[PDB]
Amino acid sequence: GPRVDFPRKLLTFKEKLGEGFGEVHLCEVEGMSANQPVLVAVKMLRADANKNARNDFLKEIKIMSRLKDPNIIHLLAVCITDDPLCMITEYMENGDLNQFLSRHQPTVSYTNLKFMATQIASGMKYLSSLNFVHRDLATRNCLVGKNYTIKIADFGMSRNLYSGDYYRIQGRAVLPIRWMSWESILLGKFTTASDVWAFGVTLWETFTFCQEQPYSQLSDEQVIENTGEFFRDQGRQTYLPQPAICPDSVYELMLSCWRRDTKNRPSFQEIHRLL
Ligand SMILES: Cc1ccc(CNC(=O)Nc2cccc(F)c2)cc1NC(=O)c1cnc2ccccn12
Repeated sequence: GPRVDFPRKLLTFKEKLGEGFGEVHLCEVEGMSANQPVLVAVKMLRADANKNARNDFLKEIKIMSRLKDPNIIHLLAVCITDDPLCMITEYMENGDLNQFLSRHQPTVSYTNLKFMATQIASGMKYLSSLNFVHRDLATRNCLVGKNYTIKIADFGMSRNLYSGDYYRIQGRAVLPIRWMSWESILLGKFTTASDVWAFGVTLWETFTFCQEQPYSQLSDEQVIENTGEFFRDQGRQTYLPQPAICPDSVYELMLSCWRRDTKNRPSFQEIHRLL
């Protein structure tokens, strides 16, 4: 797994990339590579730190220290000897996919648009195989590297830019209802098939360039109202429309993700093989 206790003084601050638990910094790993040294993302937990919050961070490492895929974020090192506890990952110079695509209609061709979703299906193909369930697959949870390289991460609700993407249902628990299957927002049934339904919405997002929020005309209460219509299956449900620059075949793939029955949905192996 990750390098246990990397020397902290080997990390040179460049800039903080978020403050959601402590804050995330861009750092230069100083000393002995080729031309440019390795730049990393360092997530350091707050000083105050309550036992449960301290435990939450170590639970994040427990989950993150099992992932090893070219399309999954990578946990390089962990500074765990003395406080603050840190978790070190690689750096995706082009930020998140939602922010990246929003700036394009710059231009990314169909081949390269298809290439980003294939890597997402590839990275998702991995998670399934470890019996892991992402629960929140969206372009905001996708990081962009060099030459359209996509890595899947999990940021939670914390990124305040994406607050109107999560619906508070009980206490501090929030839901990405526009990406979730009916059995996910009715029965709380989380499966690879639920992640597949998120993949169809993540592909829709991609093919729309993150310019339109999923279910634009519907509200946070109209979206949960729509889940029941997917279940009732009486032709009173609304699906995402076919994007303008999306082949008939890609929207057909999109549809199979949103099919009512869990078993009737494609696997990530099927999805990756089509893509
Ligand atoms: C440093 C760091 C630590 C913990 C995370 C959060 N992630 C996850 O937990 N993932 C994950 C978990 C389970 C399944 C899965 F599939 C994934 C992330 C980061 N790193 C960044 O935040 C970062 C990296 N490059 C950039 C560029 C711009 C902005 C931020 N970063």
